[PDB]
Parts: sequence; C-alpha cells; structure tokens
Amino acid sequence: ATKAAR
Amino acid sequence: KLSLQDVAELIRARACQRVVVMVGAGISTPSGIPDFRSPGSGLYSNLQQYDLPYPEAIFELPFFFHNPKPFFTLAKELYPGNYKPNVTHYFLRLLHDKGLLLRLYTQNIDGLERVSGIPASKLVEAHGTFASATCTVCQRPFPGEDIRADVMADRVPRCPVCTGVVKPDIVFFGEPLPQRFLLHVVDFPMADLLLILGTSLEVEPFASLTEAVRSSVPRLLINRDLVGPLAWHPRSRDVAQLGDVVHGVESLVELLGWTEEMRDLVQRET
Ligand SMILES: [Zn+2]
Repeated sequence: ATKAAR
Repeated sequence: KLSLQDVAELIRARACQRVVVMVGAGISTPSGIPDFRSPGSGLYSNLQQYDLPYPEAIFELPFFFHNPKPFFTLAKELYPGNYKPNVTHYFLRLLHDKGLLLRLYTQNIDGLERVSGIPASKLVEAHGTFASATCTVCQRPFPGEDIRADVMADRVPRCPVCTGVVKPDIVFFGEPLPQRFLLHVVDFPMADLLLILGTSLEVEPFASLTEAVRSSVPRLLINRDLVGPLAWHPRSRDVAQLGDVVHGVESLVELLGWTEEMRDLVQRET
C-alpha cells in the first residue's frame, strides 16, 4: 500500500 | 501480434474509446526535468555536491527529518511554470480534447499535465501534490501556498503551532498514496486501452496498475525499454514502441493522422 522500489 | 499501426487503427475506428494512461519521470526529462532515479549533471549533481547523499533520499522520511533542505530546493525548482510541457504531454492533452481520455495516472509531481491543459478531474496525481502540506510533528494541514513564500525564499517552512517542519503532501517512500488513487478500482476495469509512457515501472504500488486492465485490453508501452510486468508477464495484446519517448509519441501521432492537430495545439499553447 506504501510507495516502494523493487 | 498487434503493431503500433494496429493500435492507431483501433483508435481511428473507435474500437478503443476509453483510454487510461500511466506515466512516469520519462515523459518529463525532455522538458529538462531530470529523473531522480536516473539523474544527470544538473539539479541532482549539484545537490549531491552540497548535502544530498543520494537522489532517492529527497523522498525518504528519515533523511528529511535529518535535513529537509535538499527536498525544498527541489520543491523550489518544480514551481509550476519553471518547466514547460513537451510533445508527450500535449499528446495526452489531445487525447483528452478528442474525448478518448478516461484517466491519466501520473507518478510525476511537476504539474506539467495540468500546465498542458488536462483538467484535474482527468488526472490522478498518484505520488502527491504541492497543493497542500502537513506538519511532520503535529500533523496539522496547511494550504500549499502558505509555505511557498518560505520555499521561494530558501527558508524551511515551519508550523505556526509547534514549529516543526511542514512537508508538502508529496508521497515519500514508505507513505500511502492519496485516496484519489483508488479511482483505479473502477477506471482500470473500464479502460479498453492502456498507454504506458516514460516510466521504469520500478515503483510500487503504481507499477502494478499495468495488471489491472482486462486481458482483452491492449497495453501500449512507449518507452526506451521493455520494463516491468510488460517484460516478465507479457499479454497477447501488448505492444511495445521502444526508443525515445518523444519519437515514439510522434510516430503514433502520425499514424493517427493527428499531426496537424498537434501542431495547432502546440503553437496555440506555446
Ligand atoms: Zn506542527
């Protein structure tokens, strides 16, 4: 649900 | 199976009428705005030689709590009107003017979609906005213009109640996206064509929207490279137009027969 980088 | 010409004919014949669009920093580097995950010798090179350890730290909360000044230098730089939209934006504007644009989902915070004339109701600015701000200490909200004078004056805006640093409602890593993002629940099943322009698809949860359209829906990627779920889990009706994003958009414009409209639109706007 939160902004993240792979 | 499908080509770029196929997609163009689907639009020309009104077989695709409800276009949803996903964009990232790749559509705004031709306007001179460097990509914070692929920077050059401009804004991010200078901040990294002053006090920024790496570019993604501008959008990380622990670093912000430690030194908010790099972020606010970027906020100052992104003041609307400092950069102008390029052909990619005006193509999206044209999609809207011709009644084809269901929604445009953007990961960018440069406001160039709005500057190009796309109405706010067609936009989902999924990574937040400078239009409002929140105190990082007490969580009081503030209109975005209440801190602009400070930012433009190279001052860190602080809360009038508790004096904590007031942060624009830009979505940092580790933060939820705005509730307007949940328009995708209805927008994406309703799209009959998905366009993906200038993005790495390496930032979630935005990237996973490429899987939210129906299997029947063509997914047209206009990007330097095949990326994300489009590369690992291709669908039968995917189309990739690989190379410079501007040249790819211009090729689609020509195949649509919109060259003259585009030229009219640009001169009237620029
Ligand atoms: Zn406060």
